[PDB]
Amino acid sequence: STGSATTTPIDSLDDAYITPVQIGTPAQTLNLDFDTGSSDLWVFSSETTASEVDGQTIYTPSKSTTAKLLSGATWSISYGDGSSSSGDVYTDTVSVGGLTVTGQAVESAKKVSSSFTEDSTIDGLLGLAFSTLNTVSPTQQKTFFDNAKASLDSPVFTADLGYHAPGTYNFGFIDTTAYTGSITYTAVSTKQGFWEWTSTGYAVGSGTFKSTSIDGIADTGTTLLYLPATVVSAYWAQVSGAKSSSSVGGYVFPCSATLPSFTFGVGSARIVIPGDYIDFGPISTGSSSCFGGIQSSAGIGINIFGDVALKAAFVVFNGATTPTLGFASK
Ligand SMILES: c1ccc(NCc2c[nH]cn2)cc1
Repeated sequence: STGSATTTPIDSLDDAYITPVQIGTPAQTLNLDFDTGSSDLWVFSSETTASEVDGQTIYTPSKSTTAKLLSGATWSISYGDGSSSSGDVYTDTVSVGGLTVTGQAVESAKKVSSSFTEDSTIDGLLGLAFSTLNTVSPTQQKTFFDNAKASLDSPVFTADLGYHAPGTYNFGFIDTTAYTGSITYTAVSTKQGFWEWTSTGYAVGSGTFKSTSIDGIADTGTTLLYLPATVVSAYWAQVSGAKSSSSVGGYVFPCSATLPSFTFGVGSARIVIPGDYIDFGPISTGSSSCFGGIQSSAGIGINIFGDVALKAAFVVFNGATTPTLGFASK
């Protein structure tokens, strides 16, 4: 089997991407944030605290003939940005882009943090990291990809995120029309539950390439690119008037700037992030200070190849017995 679904930016800055997901019988379609950095499929629901729902579409398990309470199971998750959600668990039929999994754990939110409530466009998350991170207790549950894997033509999914434009998530096949050149594969560590890999270095603009190992995760559910402070300082030093602002919480730059590109290494290959991808717009409406898309990972404890990096590539999440990542230009 295969599946193919379009993923759409939630706003003009590509803060995140939403992908329609069919849950239950008859189908209830919710727009979920596909997150290769987490392993819970959770949704706004008929159980969510009413004051914490503001425009999201909800899953109502009592309207699904295939929904079953997973008796005793609860979940609770915290994300790297301080946001959180928690609740109970149903099993139900979940389809993505024509690919169906029966008996998928659908984690129903009783509580969500203010950032989730305040984002009307995201109805929940679909985790695509390794199932070892799933938070369901006392019986840990599998991701949608882990449940689908054995049925798929090939045990892979691909992320093809757009710049200010829709893109695609494919499951079970590699669309050889969606990228240029060849796919370079690189080793993954699953020891922390993430798609963790080692970049071979970076360049700023037309600068020389610096060969240096950068351990980090491929995380579709993080907006920005978070790298070591040395690398980030080297990037922003090429932008007149850029600075790290403790008040704003990262590097800002004059909105009048033209940003340089950023290149990262994948083995002997190179992925170039155009400068425009690094512009996250005014810090507040009407400001001439703009927020940077490359930020320090200092204090986060891991480097994160978030959407800013991944949207520059066609990315293969290879879930073979020894997982690997693939990157191609596009
Ligand atoms: C700042 C924000 C995001 C992340 N991951 C975000 C996230 C939110 N929900 C799922 N992943 C890490 C640092």
